[PDB]
Amino acid sequence: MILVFLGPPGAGKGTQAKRLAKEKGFVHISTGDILREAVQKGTPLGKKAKEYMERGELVPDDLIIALIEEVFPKHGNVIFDGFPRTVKQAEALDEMLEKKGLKVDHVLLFEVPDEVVIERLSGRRINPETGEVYHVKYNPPPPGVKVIQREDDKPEVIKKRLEVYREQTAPLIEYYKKKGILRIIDASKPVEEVYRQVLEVIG
Ligand SMILES: Nc1ncnc2c1ncn2[C@@H]1O[C@H](COP(=O)(O)OP(=O)(O)O)[C@@H](O)[C@H]1O
Ligand SMILES: Nc1ncnc2c1ncn2[C@@H]1O[C@H](COP(=O)(O)OP(=O)(O)O)[C@@H](O)[C@H]1O
Repeated sequence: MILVFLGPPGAGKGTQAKRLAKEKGFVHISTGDILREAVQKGTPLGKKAKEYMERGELVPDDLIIALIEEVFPKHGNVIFDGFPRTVKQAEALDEMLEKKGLKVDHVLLFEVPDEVVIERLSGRRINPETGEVYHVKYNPPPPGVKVIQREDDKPEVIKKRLEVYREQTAPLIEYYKKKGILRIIDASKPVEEVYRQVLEVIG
């Protein structure tokens, strides 16, 4: 089974994907997480991707498509989390899959209003050395665990990221909907309620 998680930044896609991957046996492919590892390591990909990410822009399609080709699991269930982000990426993903006799089975759209988005991203905190994700209000970090606020989670960059999402990524909603595999999630609910919804659509 192959799932795509789609939705605005801050919708809770990474949170749900980690939980679903651990509980139900999916390989979790986070382009954000893989890109951030590339950046800390200073690989050619990391060095190039870094400037787009800082400005809240999407990293060029060709880099992302090559990345997915490089990391795509040979067997097993997969959650693509934050990929595809563009129509070209979605077309490339369908093409890779077809040559493997595979296909995207469900696309889950994590619907949440912009105001909720802004609140979630503004309050997002990360353990920089483990990657674990927190929220200063909805899931606070215990005292004496060091957390940072990601630089792209600043108000100006959030604004840009949301604009980018609506322009380039939102068209994927209609792209997948016309394949008949789109399922809607109310991602504005608390974590446990969102997770219940996730299990429902894929069951
Ligand atoms: N259902 C939820 N309700 C409230 N806060 C959430 C929920 N899901 C995630 N969060 C918090 O919101 C922020 C964004 O979550 P994340 O999973 O990083 O979103 P995405 O991967 O879609 O960008 C994080 O700080 C996370 O702890
Ligand atoms: N599939 C992708 N295509 C292009 N850029 C990507 C992709 N995935 C991640 N990125 C880059 O990584 C940044 C952060 O990614 P991600 O961890 O998915 O952030 P968030 O979960 O907050 O949206 C994006 O703003 C973008 O610059």
